[PDB]
Amino acid sequence: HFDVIVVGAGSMGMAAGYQLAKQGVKTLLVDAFDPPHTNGSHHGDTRIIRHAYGEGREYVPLALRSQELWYELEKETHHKIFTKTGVLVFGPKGESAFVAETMEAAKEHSLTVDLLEGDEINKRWPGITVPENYNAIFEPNSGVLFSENCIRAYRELAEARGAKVLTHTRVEDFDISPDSVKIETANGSYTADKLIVSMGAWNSKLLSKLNLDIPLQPYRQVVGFFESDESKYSNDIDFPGFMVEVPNGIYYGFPSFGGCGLKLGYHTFGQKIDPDTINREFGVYPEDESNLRAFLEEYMPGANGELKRGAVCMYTKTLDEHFIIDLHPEHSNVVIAAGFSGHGFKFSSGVGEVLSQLALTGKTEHDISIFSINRPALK
Ligand SMILES: *Cc1cc2c(cc1C)nc1c(=O)[nH]c(=O)nc-1n2C[C@H](O)[C@H](O)[C@H](O)COP(=O)(O)OP(=O)(O)OC[C@H]1O[C@@H](n2cnc3c(N)ncnc32)[C@H](O)[C@@H]1O
Ligand code: PRO
Ligand code: PRO
Ligand SMILES: [Cl-]
Repeated sequence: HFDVIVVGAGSMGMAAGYQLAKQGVKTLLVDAFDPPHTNGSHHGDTRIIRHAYGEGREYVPLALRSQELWYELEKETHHKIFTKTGVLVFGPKGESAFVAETMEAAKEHSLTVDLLEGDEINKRWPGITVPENYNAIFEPNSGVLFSENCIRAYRELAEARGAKVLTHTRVEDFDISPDSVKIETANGSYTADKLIVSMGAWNSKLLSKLNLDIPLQPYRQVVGFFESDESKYSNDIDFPGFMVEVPNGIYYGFPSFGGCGLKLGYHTFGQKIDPDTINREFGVYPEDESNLRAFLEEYMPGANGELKRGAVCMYTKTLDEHFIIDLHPEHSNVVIAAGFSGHGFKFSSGVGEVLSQLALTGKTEHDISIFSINRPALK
């Protein structure tokens, strides 16, 4: 028996477990694998954190809280957590809602940003070649998280404080009562007062076992690392992280760290998949490499060398691409964290705090109604 069980000890679940353990709550975390791992949504080494938020100005306080928590984690562990690369956002002037909302978000929250146009972009960051009609907003104080190290650090800190992590154990079913929760696995059954459910892409398959019917679609999302001109694209010469809008969608990427090569993903396209049958080999579809080189040859031509490494990862999308962070509508002793829609990792520190509050008290300090499980746009 525990105070709290966390099912899925990944990005959100491990952060929640640390928050609980820190408060002396007796916590069990259960995971299908041994986090961090390459079967979920957290691998590929690096994750962008932005504060000025093109998906919506209402995420900014959560972003800023999460950033402060990431600096706190850096101080507590020997693992590397965060590098302040800055984040460049650009797109054609007048033709990117994402860029426009990034700019509005920065204004509304008085964030520190630089605004640039056309050739100014290419001049400031050798290696970038945008058309003259593009504009940009650069956020100097955001950057890059080392996501596998984040999970490892939270795990080690939680375990030192008495959290138990049961690895390689799939939760197969749930039994919820008014006064207790139970999970069923092939390695045994466990009970607690409260449950947090954070199974990433598997939320789309297993939330039905809690009598929930929520549209959730897992997507197969690849990234690649490319041999690059290190005099232009290295973190050592202040090449930024980036998230940009071009006519054919949104691309994102990372400077080369220690010669790993520039890393690139295509955000707005992926294959609809089931997490149990996804093909986790990079390059099995022509789109995997070709969509990436299409961007590199046009906008970052010195980073379009040999493919050094590929990875395959999953998003879990809601209809509105906003998260789900709430109590179960029928069971106040069950907390749901789902649907992070390809943009949740940067918030995992702050979400851990929210989940711990919801589990312990049934409430949170600030409104999180944008992530309500009851909202119309979910259905
Ligand atoms: C895939 C991806 C995502 C991504 C990104 C690039 C790629 C290629 N870039 C990002 C970026 O730069 N910045 C950012 O803020 N987010 C970015 N993302 C998205 C982000 O990585 C995800 O939103 C986030 O990782 C989601 O976290 P969540 O905690 O929901 O998912 P998870 O880490 O995969 O953890 C789920 C765990 O649950 C376990 N599991 C699943 N089923 C079970 C059962 N039945 N029993 C027990 N455990 C279970 C999994 O094993 C996993 O550990
Ligand atoms: O495919 C998609 O993105 C949406 C998300 C939930 C269900 N369908
Ligand atoms: O959430 C982010 O910042 C990155 C860029 C789009 C995909 N994930
Ligand atoms: Cl996701």
